[PDB]
This record gives sequence, C-alpha cells and structure tokens, in this order.
Amino acid sequence: HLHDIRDLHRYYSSESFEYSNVSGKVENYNGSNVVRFNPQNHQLFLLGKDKEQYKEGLQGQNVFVVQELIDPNGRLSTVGGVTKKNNKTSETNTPLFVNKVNGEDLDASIDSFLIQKEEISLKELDFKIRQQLVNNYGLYKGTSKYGKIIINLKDENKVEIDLGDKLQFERMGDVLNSKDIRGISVTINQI
Amino acid sequence: HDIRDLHRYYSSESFEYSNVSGKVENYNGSNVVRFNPKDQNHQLFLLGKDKEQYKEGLQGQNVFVVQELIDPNGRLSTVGGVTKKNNKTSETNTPLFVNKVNGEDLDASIDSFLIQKEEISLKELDFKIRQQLVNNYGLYKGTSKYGKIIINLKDENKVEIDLGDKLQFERMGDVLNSKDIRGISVTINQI
Repeated sequence: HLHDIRDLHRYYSSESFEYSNVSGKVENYNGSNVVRFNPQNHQLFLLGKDKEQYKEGLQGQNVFVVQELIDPNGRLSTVGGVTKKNNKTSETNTPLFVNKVNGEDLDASIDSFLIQKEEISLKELDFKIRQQLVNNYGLYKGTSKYGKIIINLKDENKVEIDLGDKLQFERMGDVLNSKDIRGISVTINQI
Repeated sequence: HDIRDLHRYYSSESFEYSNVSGKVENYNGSNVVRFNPKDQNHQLFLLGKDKEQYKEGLQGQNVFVVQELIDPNGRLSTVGGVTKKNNKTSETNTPLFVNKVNGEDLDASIDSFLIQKEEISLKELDFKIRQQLVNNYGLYKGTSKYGKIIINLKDENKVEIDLGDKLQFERMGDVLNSKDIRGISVTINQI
C-alpha cells in the first residue's frame, strides 16, 4: 500500500488511457499472471477478480490503464481495469457528496460523477473519483488525505475505499454495473 | 440544546393530515391557522416562507404535524409542514449515506430513504431522516449529536441542516420536489 500524501497526489493526478479490442495470450512473470500488448509496449497484471475471470487471456476486452512502473525490459505495467466489450457506451450521472471533517467543522459539498459505460472497473471508478477530489476538493494537499469513498450499489451492497493509501492491487480487477451505482459519498477526515 | 431533548423530539410520533382548512389569525405575534380533525384541536404556526405563501389561510392542503407543545388553551401547536393537496402517491426511493466520524475513525453505512408523496416539506424530510438515524444509527445517543444532513437537489442545489439543534422553525415552511431529491448524506461528527 502506498502511504505519503505527495505520492498519492502524483499518482491520482497522472494521465490515464483506455484501450479497446485488447487481446493477449497470457504469461507468467515471476508469480502473478500477465498479458502483453502493443498499441508503445504494455503489460497487464491480472491478480484479482480478473485472475478468476480472465484465467487464460483476453479475447477483445477494454482496459483502463494507470502507469504503475516501467519494468526492467521497458514495459508499461498496469494492474486490473479489465471490462467486457460488448460494453455499451451507456452513461449515468450519479450524485457525489464530499464531506470534509476538520476536527469539529464540516464542509459538505455536492457534485455529480459521470460514469461513461455500462460496466466500469473499480480501478477506473477509484481513479476518476480521486482525480476529481484532487482537482476540486484539494485531496492529497495540506491536511486532506485520510477518509473514505463509499459507493452504494442497488441499495444493498457497499464498497468502501480508504483514501489513506492506493486502492489495493487485489481489488483492481473488480467490476461494477454503472446502473447499480446509486451514489458516492466521500468523507475526508482532516489531520 | 441537549441530546436527550433532541432524542425525544425526533423520537416522537408524527401525523400527516389531509384536507386541512382554516383562516389565518392572531396568536401573540405570529400568524396561525386553527384546524381540527376528530377530537383534538390543532394550531398551525405559519412563521416562514409559508407566512407569505399562505397569508389567506388554508384551502385543502396536507399538513405534516409534530407536537411542539400543548398551548395554554389545550391546542396541540405545530410549525410549518404544509404541502400542496394532490400531491399524488408518486413513490421515490433515494439513497442515504451515513458517515460516523469518531476522531481518526470513520464508519460509513449505506441505506435507502422511502419518500411517498410527490412534494414534501423540509420539516417532514428532516424529521423522517433524523428518526431513521435515531432508530438505526444510534443518533442522539452517547456521543452522536453534531453533524449535518446534506440533501442533493436536481442537478445540483444543496440544503444543509445542522444535527446539533432542532430544525429552524423559519425553514419548516420550505418544500421540496420529491423526484428532484438525488440523495441524502448525513455526517455525524462524534464527540
């Protein structure tokens, strides 16, 4: 897990790409499973719920990509972010709350969050949400670092994400039906 | 304001009467409208936005009631809470996020809020949320007192209510369009 406010800031401010028609075989890279592709050369770690679902490879999927590192051979490595295609360009605006506790004060704000697909990886959800927090709510700046992103799916399940560190690599493979996302409430608990 | 009084008030029984009618009048300073369904004489203080809107009294509209007191003459007094008339049963479900901030700890739940009618006074919205919280989220019990209810309205206006005290009498006449309620997110800043 990545601690340190400055490190969190840079990563969640970085550039992201989204690719379609991504197919690769499958290959073992010291332990975890991988998929190389070249639209610049690329490497995709399946080590989560995608380890299960893409256990032999990718046929034509979409991949949300955030650059973790360039490995020794020169590959853009990235974890998770795999969605289906056929993956409709469905589109849903969803209520966003940012609740900024600062000891005894509370600066609450309302926004919305535009998911642009029928299916969205928890990786992409997490990235886009925090990038919005970084840009408009001063997340990972001064005293804004700890807190949670909370996602309500069809009024029954919950998805917590601790803002204190990077989304865990294991749950980057998770996928959500956009439709089901009812809202998002973030609560930054200030130092 | 004391936490046990807030507990009592927001733990109390509500009524919503149909077809309420009466002329406006007197009572020391403030406008009121005396009405009465079977066997219990009511007195409705119009001391806010409803002071202007309903300055010639009450045709057939509905009235959300919460007993503030029983006045010297025996009339059960109540402030605000007037909705439109018909006022159909169009049913909206609307997401509810509860966030309990206990120092460095943060416990967030997800839930749903069932609004039954097409319009709804702020008074009724305020009461129904707080009651749910008092019944399911240990509000007004122990260290749970301060915080805010933040309602998100049709893309995208905000309404804050402070949990630290009873809803200001002067806003009880405010009314919301039920469909436009995107979602509520309450934060309890624990002591």
